[PDB]
Amino acid sequence: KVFGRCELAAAMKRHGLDNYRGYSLGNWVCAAKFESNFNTQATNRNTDGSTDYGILQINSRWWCNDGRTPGSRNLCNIPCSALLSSDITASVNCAKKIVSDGNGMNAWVAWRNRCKGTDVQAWIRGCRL
Ligand SMILES: [Cl-]
Ligand SMILES: [Cl-]
Ligand SMILES: [Cl-]
Ligand SMILES: [Cl-]
Ligand SMILES: [Cl-]
Ligand SMILES: [Cl-]
Ligand SMILES: [Cl-]
Ligand code: NA
Repeated sequence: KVFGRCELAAAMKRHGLDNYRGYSLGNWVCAAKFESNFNTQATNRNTDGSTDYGILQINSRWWCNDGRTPGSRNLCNIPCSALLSSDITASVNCAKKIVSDGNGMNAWVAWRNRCKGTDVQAWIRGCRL
């Protein structure tokens, strides 16, 4: 599914991401725009053989099982395919674990390079939330 901006903001708010670990909703929407262009079916392969999955491009090196990332972990206890669902619940639940892991939203390279320190409230402007 390709989400609309306000549609995704509403779905992330319903799932408890607004101010989760102090990150306002616009941060999460900004991260999803630049990671996946709001497409739940986004995948990208990494040089190390790991793959990033879904709207927040969660990596199989640590967070999910895809059966093709040798020596990796599965810290969210999910098949990576779960992160491509039209239902964002698995993505949001795993993202909460990642953002609690010590580096906050710096875990997401697109967030650090494209959202951090910008007017992220712009991403939820105009939305009925
Ligand atoms: Cl947009
Ligand atoms: Cl915000
Ligand atoms: Cl594996
Ligand atoms: Cl594991
Ligand atoms: Cl699995
Ligand atoms: Cl959803
Ligand atoms: Cl933090
Ligand atoms: Na894995």
